[PDB]
Amino acid sequence: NMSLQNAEWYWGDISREEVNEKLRDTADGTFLVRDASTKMHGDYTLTLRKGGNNKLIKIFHRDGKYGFSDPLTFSSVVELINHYRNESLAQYNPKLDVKLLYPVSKYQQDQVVKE
Amino acid sequence: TNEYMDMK
Repeated sequence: NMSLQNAEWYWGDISREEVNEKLRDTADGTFLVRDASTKMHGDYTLTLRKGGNNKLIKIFHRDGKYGFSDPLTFSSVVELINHYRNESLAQYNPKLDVKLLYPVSKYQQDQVVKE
Repeated sequence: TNEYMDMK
């Protein structure tokens, strides 16, 4: 199982403002994970695109476990994300009948052409 | 807009 830091969709310490720009005009199910703005209520923030808006979701790490809410039963952020690529988030919140479909990859680099 | 989701 791969580490969080090498995961294409993990962008570490970028701002909420930078994520806005990355998710501008993207399709539903587009997502990426970054570090939480602050420190005392969740380690990471998953941001996904739904209905032309951005939905921010705290990821908690306690006692060697990860998840969106108690009980935390995932072994890593990678395992949690991978689980919801194929499974809807609806079981947590009615507004999130959507899967994690399209990662914003830090490896996917487009080249502007110079003549 | 950005919206923080209640997951509980």
